Amino acid sequence: MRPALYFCGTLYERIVSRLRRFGTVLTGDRLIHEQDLEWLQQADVVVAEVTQPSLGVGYELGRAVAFNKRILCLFRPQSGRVLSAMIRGAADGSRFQVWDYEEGEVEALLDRYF
Amino acid sequence: RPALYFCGSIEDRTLYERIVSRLRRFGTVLTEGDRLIHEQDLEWLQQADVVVAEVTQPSLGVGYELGRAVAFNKRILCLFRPQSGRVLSAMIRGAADGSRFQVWDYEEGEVEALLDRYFEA
Ligand SMILES: CC(C)(C)C(=O)N1CCN(C(=O)C2=CN/C(=C3\C=CC(Cl)=CC3)N2)CC1
Ligand SMILES: CC(C)(C)C(=O)N1CCN(C(=O)C2=CN/C(=C3\C=CC(Cl)=CC3)N2)CC1
Repeated sequence: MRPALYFCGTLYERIVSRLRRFGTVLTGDRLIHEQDLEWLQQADVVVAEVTQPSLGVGYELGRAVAFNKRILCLFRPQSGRVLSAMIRGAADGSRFQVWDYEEGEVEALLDRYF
Repeated sequence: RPALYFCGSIEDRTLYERIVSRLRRFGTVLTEGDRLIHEQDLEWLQQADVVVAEVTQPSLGVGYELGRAVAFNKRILCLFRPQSGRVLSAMIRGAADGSRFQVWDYEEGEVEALLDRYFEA
């Protein structure tokens, strides 16, 4: 099966270029929300870069958990930030995973996950 | 007693205290290692009758809570300050339907009158 992939967040372009080798990458304010929710529902795996705080990214992860999607969150500790306890605490190590990473290992990590 | 859930990114504290003081007049405010925090948060979110979120500061936690609340069909009120100089995320602004999910723009001074107006309907 070729998974439908959803990505949210030049580092993003490196991530999406690697994601493209495993499946199709799907990615008025009300129109944006409705289009976003249609893609989230079609996706087989939801990939989120969670290093920068975002209400949009968090909202997408919450809607994705309720649809029981496979989720992968990517966080850079070298950013100097401490990841939200709600994102870090949502991980179960299987369907919802939170991976700490360094800029240079983007491609090897995505290869290892898929 | 109606159960109210309040969230906001964590100066901001004193504005949050004014919000929670006003919320307390309409019901019990549930929100007054990391896995334990998440599980406790999800138990409160499920018990809530209305979810109140201050969405002026970007937060992954607040956004995650709103997303889980929408999937539970909760009545939701988001409070945003345009005078902060920020542009509210199109996902939060776009999630509003004007009834079950509402996004209200406000100025610091109208906190109490706005919460009175929402809970008097
Ligand atoms: C390289 C690309 C793929 C362009 C990238 O950097 N992305 C990261 C930022 N990003 C998002 O976080 C995101 C999630 N949903 C949406 C939209 C939903 C609906 C509509 Cl109409 C527009 C956008 N955006 C888009 C993908
Ligand atoms: C004055 C108070 C009420 C203290 C305030 O400023 N608050 C606003 C910020 N805030 C939150 O965004 C929030 C949502 N859920 C939680 C927790 C969930 C689980 C556990 Cl174990 C602890 C907290 N926190 C806490 C409440």
